[PDB]
Amino acid sequence: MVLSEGEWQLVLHVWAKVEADVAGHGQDIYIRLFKSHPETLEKFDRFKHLKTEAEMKASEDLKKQGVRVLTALGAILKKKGHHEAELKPLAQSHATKHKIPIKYLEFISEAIIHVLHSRHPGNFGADAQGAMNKALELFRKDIAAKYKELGYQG
Ligand code: HEM
Ligand SMILES: [O-]
Repeated sequence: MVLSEGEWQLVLHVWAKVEADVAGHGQDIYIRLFKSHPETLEKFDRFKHLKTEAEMKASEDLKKQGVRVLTALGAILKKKGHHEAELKPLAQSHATKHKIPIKYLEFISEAIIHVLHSRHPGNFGADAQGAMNKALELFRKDIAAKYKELGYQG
């Protein structure tokens, strides 16, 4: 699905708030993901031992990974759909090495939306959330197509 420029601006206006503290947002998103869908934590060899939210919050390595995820996603969002180059390395590692199903990308998308909804009411009202969902649906659609090209059912 193709986003309008207005939709992209709603996406980028809340992403600007994430960027005040990408590390803190990444921690909240990972905690939400692992709490809501615990099976996703099992895909992380370095983090699957974490037992509680306190341990997740105290993990410097998890914090760094959160920053990587959100910075990679931010670069994709800033391309406003013209993210072919950015999806190549990401799809390859996630399909072949990490083996992350599309359903798990749906789960992290849900966690992103949940955290933006709680933190950023000023920039994440209904229309803004709809635009972000559209952007994440586009991301997942295009990643799923790349997964298939790479040989992974997803
Ligand atoms: C918005 C969706 C996501 C983005 C933008 C993203 C981005 C990244 C990036 C940039 C890296 C480091 C480089 C690489 O290996 O590709 C990474 C690593 C990884 N990703 Fe993702 N990721 C996403 C979703 C997920 C999900 C949902 C899972 C599992 C449920 C996952 C599992 C992993 C694992 C296991 C690693 C290796 C982590 C480590 O260094 O210990 N990713 N991801
Ligand atoms: O990730």
